[PDB]
Amino acid sequence: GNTIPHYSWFSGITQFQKGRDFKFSDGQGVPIAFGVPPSEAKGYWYRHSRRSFKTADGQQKQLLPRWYFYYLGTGPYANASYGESLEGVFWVANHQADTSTPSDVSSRDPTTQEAIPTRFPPGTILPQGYYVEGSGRS
Repeated sequence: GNTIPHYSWFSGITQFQKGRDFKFSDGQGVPIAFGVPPSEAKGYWYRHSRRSFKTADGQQKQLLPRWYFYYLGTGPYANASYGESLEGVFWVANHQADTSTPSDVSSRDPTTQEAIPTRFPPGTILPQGYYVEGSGRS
């Protein structure tokens, strides 16, 4: 039982190859939103381990981390200080973003809204070993 413990507004990027970095430029790696404009497209890091398991047939899963995305003002570090870039971490938001303040985006009921494939605006790059999917799964 290694299901995501939370209901993210949308899915994450899917890793294919282990042991790679998370690299992008200013205002890149910002995930296209429902509800909130590029103007308030702004968030920070998050990552989950989705551990593998082995079944009756002796076959074990081989799987990789996923990258998870929360808006500024809401998240398990909702009130992170703007600039909190850690080891293995890269703080993000769009060039139009204020990022002096919690954003205008939160509060989604998964009763109505299931996970959505994550998409990033043209200009954003996919760090080596990753490419985004999010086929209705976070």
